[PDB]
Amino acid sequence: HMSKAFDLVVIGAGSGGLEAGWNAATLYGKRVAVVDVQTSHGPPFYAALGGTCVNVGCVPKKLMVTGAQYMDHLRESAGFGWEFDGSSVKANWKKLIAAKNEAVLDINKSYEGMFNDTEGLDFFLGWGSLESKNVVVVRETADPKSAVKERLQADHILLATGSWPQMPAIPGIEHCISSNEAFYLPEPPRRVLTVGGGFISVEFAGIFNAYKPPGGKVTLCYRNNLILRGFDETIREEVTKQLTANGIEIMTNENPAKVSLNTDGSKHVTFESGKTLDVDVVMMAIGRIPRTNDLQLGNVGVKLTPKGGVQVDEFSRTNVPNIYAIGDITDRLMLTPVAINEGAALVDTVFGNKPRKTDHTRVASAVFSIPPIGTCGLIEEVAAKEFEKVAVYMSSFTPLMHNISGSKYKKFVAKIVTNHSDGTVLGVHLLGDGAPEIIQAVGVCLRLNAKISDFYNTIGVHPTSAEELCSMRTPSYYYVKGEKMEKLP
Amino acid sequence: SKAFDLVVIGAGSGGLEAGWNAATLYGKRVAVVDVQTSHGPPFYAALGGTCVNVGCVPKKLMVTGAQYMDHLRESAGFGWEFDGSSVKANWKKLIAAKNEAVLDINKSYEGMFNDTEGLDFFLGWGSLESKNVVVVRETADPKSAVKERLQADHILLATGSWPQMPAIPGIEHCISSNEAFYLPEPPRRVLTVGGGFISVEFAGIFNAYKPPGGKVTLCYRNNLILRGFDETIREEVTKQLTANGIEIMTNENPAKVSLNTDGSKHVTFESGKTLDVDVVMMAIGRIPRTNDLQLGNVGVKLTPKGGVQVDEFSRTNVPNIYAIGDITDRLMLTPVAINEGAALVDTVFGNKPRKTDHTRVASAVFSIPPIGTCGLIEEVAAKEFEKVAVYMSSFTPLMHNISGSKYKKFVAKIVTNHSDGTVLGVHLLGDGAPEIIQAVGVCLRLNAKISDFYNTIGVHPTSAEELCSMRTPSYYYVKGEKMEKLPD
Ligand SMILES: Cc1cc2nc3c(=O)[nH]c(=O)nc-3n(C[C@H](O)[C@H](O)[C@H](O)COP(=O)(O)OP(=O)(O)OC[C@H]3O[C@@H](n4cnc5c(N)ncnc54)[C@H](O)[C@@H]3O)c2cc1C
Ligand SMILES: Cc1cc2nc3c(=O)[nH]c(=O)nc-3n(C[C@H](O)[C@H](O)[C@H](O)COP(=O)(O)OP(=O)(O)OC[C@H]3O[C@@H](n4cnc5c(N)ncnc54)[C@H](O)[C@@H]3O)c2cc1C
Ligand SMILES: Cc1nccn1Cc1cccc(C#N)c1
Ligand SMILES: Cc1nccn1Cc1cccc(C#N)c1
Ligand SMILES: [Br-]
Ligand SMILES: [Br-]
Repeated sequence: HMSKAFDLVVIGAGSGGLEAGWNAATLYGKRVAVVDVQTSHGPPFYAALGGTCVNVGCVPKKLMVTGAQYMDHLRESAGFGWEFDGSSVKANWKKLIAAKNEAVLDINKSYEGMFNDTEGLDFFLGWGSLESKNVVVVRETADPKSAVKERLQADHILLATGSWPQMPAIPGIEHCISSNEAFYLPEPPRRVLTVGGGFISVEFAGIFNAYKPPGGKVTLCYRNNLILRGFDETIREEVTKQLTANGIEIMTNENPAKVSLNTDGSKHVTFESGKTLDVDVVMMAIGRIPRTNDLQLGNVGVKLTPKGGVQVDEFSRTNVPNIYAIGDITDRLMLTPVAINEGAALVDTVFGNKPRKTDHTRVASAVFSIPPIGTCGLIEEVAAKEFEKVAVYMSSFTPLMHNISGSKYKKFVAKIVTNHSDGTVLGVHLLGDGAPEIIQAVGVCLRLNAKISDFYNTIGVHPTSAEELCSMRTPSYYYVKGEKMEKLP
Repeated sequence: SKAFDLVVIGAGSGGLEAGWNAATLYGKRVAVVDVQTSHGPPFYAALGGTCVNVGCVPKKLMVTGAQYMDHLRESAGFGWEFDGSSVKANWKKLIAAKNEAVLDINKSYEGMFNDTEGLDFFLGWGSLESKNVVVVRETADPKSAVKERLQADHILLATGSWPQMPAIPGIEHCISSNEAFYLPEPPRRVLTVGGGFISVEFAGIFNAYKPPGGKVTLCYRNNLILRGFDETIREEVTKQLTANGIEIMTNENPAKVSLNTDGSKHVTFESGKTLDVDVVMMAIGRIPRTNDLQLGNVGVKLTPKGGVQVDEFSRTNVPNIYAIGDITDRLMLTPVAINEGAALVDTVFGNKPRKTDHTRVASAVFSIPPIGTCGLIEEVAAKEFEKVAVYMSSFTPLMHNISGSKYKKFVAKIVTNHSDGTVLGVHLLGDGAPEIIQAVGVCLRLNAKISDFYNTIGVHPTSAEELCSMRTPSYYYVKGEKMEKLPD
């Protein structure tokens, strides 16, 4: 065995790394190697070829939220005349997980097939780390003493290893799981606590709520007062109400202090407040941290931020020329389309003679809660710190179809935040069925510096929820040098 | 006799927007005439208009109901189990919930008239007596008892449209969409006549609520349904309706209808083919509602097609008389009528000349699955521009490989002026298409280019992100001719 040489070696065959590698090989004719620890989804390492989104992320969770939405569909169908034997209804979690596994594995195999097929784009199985500025070592395990499978020479090295769930250091943490294990639970839990106020905790609470066996209960806890920090506050409050209305118990200002096993093997959670809760599963979803430990970055001196991500400039360059980093390892916006964008921009800059930096502002994103969130741009309290005068246009109402369906608690919320001095739309925030689909073209609008008049001048599609975005002409309230008020002074 | 700044004939989408804005924004004195205070037989449309009473609002509720036939079947792929043989669709419950929702809107409009200054509602049939006088009568008969005489500085004609019925023997044994909203029972066998959105939408509604053994047939006199929409989507929606059990009869047209002894209908087509159905719903067109207005009393000119002729500011040939909405026989959409009404009042009663933009109007078809579209289809663009590019994406989404509805291909197409990348049209087929397309309408008002779409970061996982992933044209039109690659 001799070492192999490449123009670019990518560590991590995920959302950003695969985009960069495919583009460098097929668009610019470079010789590319990509390293990942596993060729298909699941234990032991959960992520695999395709990345976190494909294997234990956006793709399987969206399939599972879609399955969970049928609990609402079956019940809501009666208002429209549908009759069937309600007593016969069962939610078969094993079938859902098996269908999901097959879909994910099909993607694994297609990525595998393209590496087999594509000239100058090679896959290597193992753990990648940095030996020197131009050599990536591939070992059998994360342990730097494990056996060497390959040495990959590289003119350019891309770090794209993603992130990993954070687990708090509490007694009994070994009795708890993360989202990785949640995707493979043999049976749906009767009682489950999801710990965290972020999108992963909220989304899984909705999944477990639909598939729980008879007499089950889903509890979400969050250590601060209101879940979903960073999202629009009206939407944060409404999502809490609508989760509660669908049977999920939301414990705010509460945080686990320890977990122990009852004699029957269930989990006994004690909170810092002294409250207790018995559940069958505790899922920790308190945050995700960049995966830097195994790369041996000390060997070449790549600088990390205080937070722990790889430090990068606007062009994804580390402090070592010829070493770059994109995606969750940079510990900024942890979204699959941002990682892909960064990968494509980096490759255009390095090999394409067309420099380009990713725009991290006005990125549209979604939460697949039930019902879901779609958002793009600034929340109003952030905008009020940066702009002298901010206007907020707001529409909130239960749609007519949900006055027939029985789900009257399902208010649709649409909000537009503007710089009132010139009308520029600073942000759009949506809650309700369809919000993730509605918000995509809003992202294009904000990239084009749309003003509130551009929205209002556009003729609505009727009847839709989206048309509310094009029917708002008068602010609901304002911020004036940071101060909220119904009217301008 | 009573004096008014504005009299509106027709309390519909456009007429209510115009009257409400004239009163509450400019302080004018406004009278609005309609023939019925709430929905249903005998005149169907009523206070609120066609959309509220027998149009967008109830049909959307009914399409939503029909979608549950798909949801119940598709839930199984995600692990949901229940007694399939116990499922039945209760049409009477559907119609009853729809009726209550519409009536609530009627009452709501009633209270708004009662609560607003300078805004009065009059029940009955309005027609022009003289250039500044509107008469309200008991029936559509111009000899029926006069109820009011309204003198007006300004007159707005906003009476909408009405279903077109072909002149064939037995047309009297057919219904229109008006009656379809009130059928006592869901038809077991039904023929919907027409290729347009109303026929296609009701075909999906009847297909879900039909009793056991039932069958929906849609017929259309030409070769491919949904003329005026994207051709790829026309073919795809044809395929997906067929996959859900609807029979599409193209190049067929009823020649006569006769009554069977059991109450069903015997349809004979021009081709000689025959079909027995319980209901024949004619949905071949809608025509401007001009006949009861006595436009000859004042000389309001019509177009050859029967619309009231208007300029870009909604003015007729008679000074002080205006027309908006379906009566002008242009884009027959509720939000266009609302836009026209508002522009009119801003022009007349404010220092604000304003004309409605009828290009790049987003719209939808609530077929199952639905369509969302905005701007030009490629063969219309190919006549207006020397170089046109078409970007195309078409696949079955992952969820429908699991649901079992593998026929549900999502289609996304972007049409550009290839000379400068300007987006001319966007056309979508699939779950969510009407919601996705709304902000595309805003994009086209910022002269968005194809590069503006693909340089935008996607929201993942969605169908909509497909619009931000298309870099390379699938094919072109050059000087009007379709070709896979460019000449240069
Ligand atoms: C439960 C969940 C749901 C999510 N839902 C969404 C959503 O709806 N939308 C969205 O936009 N984002 C979502 N995300 C976020 C998205 O998954 C990430 O932002 C994205 O995958 C990050 O891409 P990346 O290229 O940084 O890394 P990843 O896609 O994580 O790829 C990194 C890869 O590196 C491999 N690797 C790690 N260390 C090594 C090593 N030393 N050697 C070799 N290989 C290594 C891993 O096996 C992995 O395959 C979700 C995340 C989670 C956890
Ligand atoms: C089945 C169906 C579905 C539709 N779905 C949609 C959809 O999803 N989206 C969409 O945008 N559009 C839809 N439309 C079209 C929409 O309904 C019309 O474009 C819109 O209602 C027209 O508004 P308008 O102001 O011209 O008149 P209308 O809203 O039709 O109002 C006309 C009113 O005038 C009254 N009137 C008539 N003659 C007289 C008279 N002589 N005196 C007094 N009053 C009179 C009538 O009672 C009626 O209330 C649909 C139409 C139909 C038939
Ligand atoms: C098919 C495709 N177009 C864009 C990205 N990809 C994904 C892909 C698949 C296999 C290897 C790589 C790398 N490296 C990337
Ligand atoms: C409240 C409202 N804003 C816009 C339209 N409308 C509806 C409405 C109701 C009753 C009378 C009229 C008139 N004329 C209009
Ligand atoms: Br199960
Ligand atoms: Br045709």
